[PDB]
Amino acid sequence: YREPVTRLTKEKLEWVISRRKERKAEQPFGRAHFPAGTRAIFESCSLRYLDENERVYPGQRYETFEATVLGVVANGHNSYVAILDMPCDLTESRNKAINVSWCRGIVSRGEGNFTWFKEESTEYDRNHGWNIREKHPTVRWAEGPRPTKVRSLTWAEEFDYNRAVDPVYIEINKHHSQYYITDMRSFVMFTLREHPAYANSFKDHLHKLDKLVMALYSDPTIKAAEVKLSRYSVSWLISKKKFHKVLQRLLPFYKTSRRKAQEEDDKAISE
Amino acid sequence: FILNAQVRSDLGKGASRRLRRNAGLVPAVVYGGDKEPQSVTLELREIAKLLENEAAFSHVIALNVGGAKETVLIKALQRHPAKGFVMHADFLRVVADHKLTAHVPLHFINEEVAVGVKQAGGEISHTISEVEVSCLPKDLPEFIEVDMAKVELGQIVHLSDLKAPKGVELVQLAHGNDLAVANIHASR
Amino acid sequence: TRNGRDSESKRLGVKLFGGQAVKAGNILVRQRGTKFHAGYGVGLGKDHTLFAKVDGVVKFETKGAFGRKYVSIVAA
Amino acid sequence: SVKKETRLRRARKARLKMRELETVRLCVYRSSQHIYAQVIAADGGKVLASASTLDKDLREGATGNIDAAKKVGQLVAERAKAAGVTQVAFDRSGFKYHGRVKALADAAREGGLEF
Amino acid sequence: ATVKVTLVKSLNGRLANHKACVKGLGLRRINHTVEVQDTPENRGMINKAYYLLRVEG
Amino acid sequence: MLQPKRTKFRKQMTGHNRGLAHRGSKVSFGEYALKATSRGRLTARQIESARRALTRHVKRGGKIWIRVFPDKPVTKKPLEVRMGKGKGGVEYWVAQIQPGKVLYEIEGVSEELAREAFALAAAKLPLATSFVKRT
RNA sequence: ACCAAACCGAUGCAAACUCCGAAUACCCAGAAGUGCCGAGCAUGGGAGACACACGGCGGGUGCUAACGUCCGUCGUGAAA
RNA sequence: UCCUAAAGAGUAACGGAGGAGUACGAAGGUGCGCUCAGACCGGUCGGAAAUCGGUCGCAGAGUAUAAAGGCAAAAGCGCG
RNA sequence: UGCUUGACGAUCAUAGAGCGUUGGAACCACCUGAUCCCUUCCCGAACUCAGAAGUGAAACGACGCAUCGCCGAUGGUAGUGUGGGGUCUCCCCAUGUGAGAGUAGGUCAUCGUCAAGCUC
Ligand SMILES: [Mg+2]
Ligand SMILES: [Mg+2]
Ligand SMILES: [Mg+2]
Ligand SMILES: [Mg+2]
Ligand SMILES: [Mg+2]
Ligand SMILES: [Mg+2]
Ligand SMILES: [Mg+2]
Ligand SMILES: [Mg+2]
Ligand SMILES: [Mg+2]
Ligand SMILES: [Mg+2]
Repeated sequence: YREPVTRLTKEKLEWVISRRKERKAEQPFGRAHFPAGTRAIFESCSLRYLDENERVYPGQRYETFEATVLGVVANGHNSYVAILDMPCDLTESRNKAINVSWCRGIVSRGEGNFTWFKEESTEYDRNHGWNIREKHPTVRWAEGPRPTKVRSLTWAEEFDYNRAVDPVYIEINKHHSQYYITDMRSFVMFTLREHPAYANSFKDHLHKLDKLVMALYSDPTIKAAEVKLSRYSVSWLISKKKFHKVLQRLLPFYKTSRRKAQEEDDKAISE
Repeated sequence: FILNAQVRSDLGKGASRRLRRNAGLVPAVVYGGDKEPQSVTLELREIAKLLENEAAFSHVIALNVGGAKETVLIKALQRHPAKGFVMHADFLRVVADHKLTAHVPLHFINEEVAVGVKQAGGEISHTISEVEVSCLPKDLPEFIEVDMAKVELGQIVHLSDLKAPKGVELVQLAHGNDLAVANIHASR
Repeated sequence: TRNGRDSESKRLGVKLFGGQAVKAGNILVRQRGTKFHAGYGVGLGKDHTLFAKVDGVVKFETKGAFGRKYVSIVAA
Repeated sequence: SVKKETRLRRARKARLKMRELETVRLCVYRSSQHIYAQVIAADGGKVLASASTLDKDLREGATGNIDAAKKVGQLVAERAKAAGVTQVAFDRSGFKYHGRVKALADAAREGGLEF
Repeated sequence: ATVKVTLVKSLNGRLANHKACVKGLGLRRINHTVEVQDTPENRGMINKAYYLLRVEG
Repeated sequence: MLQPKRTKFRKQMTGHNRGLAHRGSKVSFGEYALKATSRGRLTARQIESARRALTRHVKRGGKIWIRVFPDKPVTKKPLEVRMGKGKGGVEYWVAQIQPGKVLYEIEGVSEELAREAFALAAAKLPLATSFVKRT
């Protein structure tokens, strides 16, 4: 006997060790083992199948069924569900979605690595595309001369935003080697999912998007790039190369454990 | 040592060049520890007197941007090479407790009567000047006194010879080097 | 003593930049000593000539150690 | 050390050629006491099946023998076939393919799994 | 809204690019006023040919 | 006169002399210096003529630094030779000077003795040179 | 009492030197309008040309001389 | 082969600098194993240096052949 | 919902170099003699084999400590597309773009899958 070195309580340590060993034993497969076309057996829940007194796989409580997987999608930070070709799902869903933890075995593996199933695009996805963002500067024209350069409001907002003959807005283009950004969070979210340089890198990693955006705000380069064009919003006019350099420099330091994020989500929804 | 400034809410090359010929101003920045950098305009005449002052470089200078007052130290001077005149300053804020590296001139106060001068051939060459410094702003070394009245002919003065008084360190001595300061040799 | 005798300009360079669509056996880069290394779906033939093997879009990404340039083609 | 980075230097040739070929890799890690074995997908960073001696059903104090490695190579094939994994490549991980590594490889073939 | 441009310079000594930008805007000769939709790519040619045009609003 | 002991190549292009002198415009060793406020180039004999003028007006001590070193060889075809039969041989070496460049430095002398010595030095050069102090 | 590798510090210069590095120029994809009503491509009939000159911006040679000579890129004349 | 050649190709001069009109039956193919140059200390006739041991190295060596571009999956070295 | 450790990876100096205390619970080499395979341009250290009679430091393993290296702002400057000028081998103006170097300072990195140990 040696005293375990842990900050957790004794009973909590027992529970953690027991759950870890049970997860390793009862659930020996993950998202890795399911390329497209892979035939796998899945142990469904008590619904639609009978409880069995005689069980063959480790910790099998229900009957299994053999089927083929099209891919895998993520229903959580560390939780993944496999998409099958059978359409029932005990509902009107076009394809079933079952947690990969329910898998008990695989008979044949499809070619290639595990395939991320491409769910059908929703109108929300089309409306919230990367290119749907505002493209060029939109400045107000309250005084006489027509604006030709993009400038901050510079306290014109503070003393006069209610009295005006009309709030004429003129669209002014920017230099081709710059980005115009209205929402930093949305721009950095659509980026790292659709940009080519950052497209397929983060399938395995989870990034702290909010912390990354706050750090990007704290970076004095983007601070210099800030331009105030409206009263209650801040837009950025930053060179493409500078933005990409800053993003590449800051990004790898803002990764977090998927398991910890999943546990935080579980404790949040449970409470 | 006192100086008033402005905001300079206009950046770039043409905007920076128009200030020098039209208004005779000089841009600048105020970057520090706990605050963001702030661009600043200044008058060439006002900077000229401070530059003409001897110990103005190694001294805390109050800066009046608007009504805002701040203790500002100068540790940079961009200067036009061809004609010769001050360009944008790039001076630094002074926090009450910070290491605050800067540059300090030398004087070589006592060289009228020296051993190598009066006894042997008399020549004194000041190899280095504007020695760096690293000390808190609570005590400002305006200058460092060097005495060469006892150094004989053929001897040289290292950085370790002269002393940095009252809690002042030398970055060059923190490095693995000890530079010569002055020499006494024979005239050709 | 006398020095003329120039060479005939082998027509090197890089074709099919990183926003293109490539066929099975297109020539990507005419190179001279591996300025760019073999990415995912390129071959690096006899004279270090990068050529595609599958269809996709050229990438031009820097990967791995030594700061080497890799020319990969992405099926997108 | 001197040995560790030398064997890593030796292994990386085949370990990178298999990555280019996009083949499921059967890695191995020999020790002075007991041998491991892993099956890794065609991305270099994802393990599909793995049989080792330190499980709670094979540690008996006799590990570190050619006979012990035969059992590991036998019991890795059943877990590989449980994942439906065939058409794999054998990465010796810089170890000279003469002894216990060869026995593990032969037991992998005897276990139904084929390269 | 729209913006009217007026050609106030000749096209007979200019580059092959600005001479194409003016034609793309749709101007045929000097003192010729046309209405163009003030799109981000229509006013981009006005920037290239700013010295040939009188943007009178 | 001053020239490299050995050179990687024998002849060089004509080139151009654009821009100011941002490096070399600060006095480093001496206390007084003679910087050039006009663009041009020195031919490696003007440097010697100015050096011998500065080193004979003091005649007591001080120290002299030659900041500019000629390293650009220039060609010159001989007379009665038609153009286009190769490239001429190297006759002399040239230093390229652009505004702000410091040419000479002096220390250990009076603030006015050096001023009237650099007056002698400037008369031997084709450039309009000003007098600057250490800072 | 000369000289002197090596190392440290300060300080300058290279078309055939780079720890770096633009602006422009180039390619590919998506769009509104314009194109004198077509701008592109391919197959055929007919050709003419293959001594070029000067101006601006970048270079080689020349003496960063020549309305000098050879190039890259635009304009004019040639042919207004 | 480099520059001139102006950060896609190309681009002239009786413009600046260099080489080729071959070699290998292993100097090719495969499997398995190993580091280079250079500095210092010690070690008998060698001595700044030959062959040997150790450390510091972190490719500043080497490429069959001129220069340019690459070579720790070494494209360099040895054995069947 | 912890700590330790092995394997393969994401990314390649903000991930590196250098400076202590340490790990017995599996590995990590070391070791008995090299008998049985295998090995030495000669060597049981490289390589291999029967483990653990021994060993926890040299060795490595992570785990402390910001001198060096690396990263690097803002601002200005150099340069430059378009148009017009001057004292036109060079520079200026309007507009757009805009380096390199230097300049407060962070860091003993941040993550993915499998496997094992500590409590039971
Ligand atoms: Mg090898
Ligand atoms: Mg015409
Ligand atoms: Mg160059
Ligand atoms: Mg002809
Ligand atoms: Mg002809
Ligand atoms: Mg002519
Ligand atoms: Mg004719
Ligand atoms: Mg070219
Ligand atoms: Mg070009
Ligand atoms: Mg060879």
